[PDB]
This record gives sequence, structure tokens and C-alpha cells, in this order.
Amino acid sequence: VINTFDGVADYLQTYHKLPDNYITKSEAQALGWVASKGNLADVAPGKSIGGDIFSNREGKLPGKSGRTWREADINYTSGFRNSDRILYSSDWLIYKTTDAYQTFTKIR
Repeated sequence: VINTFDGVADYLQTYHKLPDNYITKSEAQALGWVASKGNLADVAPGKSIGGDIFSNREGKLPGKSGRTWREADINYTSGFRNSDRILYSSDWLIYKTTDAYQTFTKIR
């Protein structure tokens, strides 16, 4: 149980898996997600959105003819997302943002 960037990295860099509380939008949506509400702590108490894939649809992440990028919410409790997000690359690269994907700074 954790929701910090380094915490997710340590946990993921050690177990090749996201913290025991990260669910993708895919499942969140099929689970019953609604824009005019943005539910989460209700259908998933003590959990956060993350695990999908970030097709670098922003040109703010390093690409390569053979690699993938994924995103995950950061600093969450009970309500909706925010501007803090962490980006983890298939090349073992850790990228973090704080204005909602607007800018981006590398941490590991």
C-alpha cells in the first residue's frame, strides 16, 4: 500500500509490478467509471489509477524502435486524480510530472 513516485519505483523496480493498489483505466472503466463523478475510492478503496500505456502522445518521453511507456497516478487518497503523475518506461526509466503531463522531469 503506497502512492509516492519513488515508492512506486522502488516497489516496481524490485518486484517488476506496480504497488498493491494500482489499477489501469481499462479496468476502472469496465469496473464502472463515470466522468460526471470520477469515482475511485468507492469502487476501489485505498487504490489509484495506473497501469495502462502512455503512447507518448506528447513527444515528452524518449522513444525507440522497440520500447513502451506506461503512466500511473501519484499522491492520491480518496476522490479523483490530480496533477501528480509518474511515467515508467520499458527501458527502466522513471519520469515524473506535477502539472498533469504539462511539463516533465526525470527522477531515475
